[PDB]
Amino acid sequence: FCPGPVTLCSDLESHSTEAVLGDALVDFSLKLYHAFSAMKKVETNMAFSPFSIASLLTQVLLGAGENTKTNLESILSYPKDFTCVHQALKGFTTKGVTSVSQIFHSPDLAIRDTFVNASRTLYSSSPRVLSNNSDANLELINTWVAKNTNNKISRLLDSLPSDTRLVLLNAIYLSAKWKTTFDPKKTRMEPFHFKNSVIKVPMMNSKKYPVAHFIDQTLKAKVGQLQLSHNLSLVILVPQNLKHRLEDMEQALSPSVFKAIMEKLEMSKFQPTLLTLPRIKVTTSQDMLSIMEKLEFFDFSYDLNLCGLTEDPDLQVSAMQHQTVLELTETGVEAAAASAISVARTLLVFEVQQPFLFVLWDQQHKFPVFMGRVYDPR
Amino acid sequence: GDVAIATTKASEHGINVTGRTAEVRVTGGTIRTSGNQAQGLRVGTENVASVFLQNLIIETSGTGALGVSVHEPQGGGGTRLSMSGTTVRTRGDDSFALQLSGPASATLNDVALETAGQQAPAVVLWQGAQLNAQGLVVQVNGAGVSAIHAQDAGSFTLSGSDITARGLEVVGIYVQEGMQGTLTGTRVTTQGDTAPALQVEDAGTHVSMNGGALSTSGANSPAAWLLAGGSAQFRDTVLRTVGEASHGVDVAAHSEVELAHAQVRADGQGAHGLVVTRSSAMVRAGSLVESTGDGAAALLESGHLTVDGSVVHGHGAAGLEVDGESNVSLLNGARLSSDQPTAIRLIDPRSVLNLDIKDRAQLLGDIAPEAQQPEQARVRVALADGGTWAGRTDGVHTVRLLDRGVWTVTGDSRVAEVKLE
Repeated sequence: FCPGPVTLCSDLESHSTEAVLGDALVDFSLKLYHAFSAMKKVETNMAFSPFSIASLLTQVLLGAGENTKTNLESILSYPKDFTCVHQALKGFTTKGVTSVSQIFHSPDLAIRDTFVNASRTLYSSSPRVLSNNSDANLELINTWVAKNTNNKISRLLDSLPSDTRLVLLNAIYLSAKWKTTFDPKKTRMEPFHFKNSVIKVPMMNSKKYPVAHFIDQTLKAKVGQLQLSHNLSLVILVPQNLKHRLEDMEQALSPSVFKAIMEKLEMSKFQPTLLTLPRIKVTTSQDMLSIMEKLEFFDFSYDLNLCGLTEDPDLQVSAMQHQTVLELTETGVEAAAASAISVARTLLVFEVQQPFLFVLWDQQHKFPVFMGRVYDPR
Repeated sequence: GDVAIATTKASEHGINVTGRTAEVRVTGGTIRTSGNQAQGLRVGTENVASVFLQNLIIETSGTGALGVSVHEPQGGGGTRLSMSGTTVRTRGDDSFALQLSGPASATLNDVALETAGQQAPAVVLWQGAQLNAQGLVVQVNGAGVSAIHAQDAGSFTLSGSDITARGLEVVGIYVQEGMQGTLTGTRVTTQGDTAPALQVEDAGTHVSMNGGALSTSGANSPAAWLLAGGSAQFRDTVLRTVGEASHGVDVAAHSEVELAHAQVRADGQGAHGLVVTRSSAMVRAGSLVESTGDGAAALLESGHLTVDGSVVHGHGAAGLEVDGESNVSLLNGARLSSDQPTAIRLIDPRSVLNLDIKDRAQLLGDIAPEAQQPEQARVRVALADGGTWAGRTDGVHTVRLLDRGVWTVTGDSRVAEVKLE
């Protein structure tokens, strides 16, 4: 037996799950963040896209067997028979962040037509087939990914293995911009505290930028929410003072904690504010294989079963890569500035002067599309 | 030269003097318009018109309505307005009692204007708009955002007036985008829910107060908040700030407060008498700073606090209580007591606290982190010409003492170094 061809579930459950899908996405994002913060170096800003990782792993699942099926199902924190998730995932796909997920394999490797057609229907793409050799195959990998992401991801994958039976691949970059243009001129050099030393870093300033701010005591943190285009919100968590180390907040962060924080935020209001924040530009390539190992998952390493995808007795992911790009600057969607007739009276002043934990959020489906942290804002 | 009443239906512009370059000198009577966006006494024009609204009631009522709101273009000097009595009362979503646009000029003596709208400030002054006011009793309410609101190079001087804002997120006196405010006799008041009594922020604006009992209440509501380079300079004020999370004086980045000979008493739950952040306060000839609450009264964080001839007091919890890279400097008898042990607490053990004491100062308290720490910390101390520490530290690094320096230690204390002279 191998899993049967998927059934397009009725539109009834198409939105009866989006809640469960969002909660599972949040849980998975927390788990994957913990894994990443493990693998990466201590004072190294990072960014990743639980949305894209989730989508690619769902692709694998749809191509998954039975035991690995269950393992990855638990890893993603999905309910059993969570079929519409596939179609459900499509609903979550937002226009503000552009993603590219793909599967490559050796031309020798055989791909079941059922999976090919089903994936083409749902994910609008099919497993690309590699060339006879590998080196030129890596060249093709890089070129395809680069030209299918508007050239944003220039050199995605380099350390490709000599032998490569199968490969997954994924890369996403944010395209939404500030819903309220920041002034360029206001950008100034200011003090940032990575450690005892205080550095002079560029930061943009807004007189009365509409922020949604409050303090969560449990984590002992200040949370500030900013607006973007395409119905997206940038949540930034900063330690209460200059003493509380960001490691402390990260470790103290728990699923229920984060969920309560996000809900209380979304119910808040965007009171004006004197806002100071450093230019965020985080790029991150990373081998998911280590992360998958550090999430109790091993099928990508051992005894991988992917009947729904192939038939090769020797099945294994040669190298699975991910890349994420985030860049935010004065390039707002529109200059929202007002005139003298205003009485705004900026209420609460907000300025980030220490490494912070930032999650980009949909708020149209309440899942964290992006997640990571910033230490060196330069 | 009108002398009598002028009522009106629900239609705007009870009395307007748009042009014809003349004067009205309305002697008295009453205007009681009630239209929507109607204004009793607009005086400006589309694109010198001195008026004198002697005692008269302008009790308009209507959405967007507003009492006399003379506004004039930038050129040709300005226009002159003069009032008296004139209990101008409005009740509208955005009704202004006095909005004064470019190059305006007004002088008031017994205005006593009231408003009850949604976001309605009492008197807003736009570009130009110099104002001289006596005996004002402006009192606001509702969910608005400010009592007198001065903006963009305006120049206002209040004498013996009182401002009593109410409603959540209401600011007593809000000055920003350049100003030269001067208050003398004012007794600005407030109700809670983030209602700073006096907010000043341009890096070009400057408020100079004199004996004005700025008083707040309710949730976090700085008595005086100096932001983005604002510059307050008090004279015998009373910044009573009895309110949860409040702050006697919050001086923010690039701001500078020249407090001098004025009581600054913060009470209630966690609240600091004076919170200086990356700014420079200077309590010259001051008279007090109390906390009496959970938090300390003199929270420095990258600030150049300079007490002088005044008592910083940790009456409730703690004294200075630095957490950051402070530059404190007491002198001329700054009795920085705490009515408790650990005068200068400091959460961060390595907070670079270049403390000081000179020529008369008394540090009558301890130093201490929030825990027990034997490590190496970035804290200094200096004394001279009579400077006298009188406490135990357990947490200092160097305690260099100059001529007349007197540490007068009291108990167990691990100190990384000393230098007697």
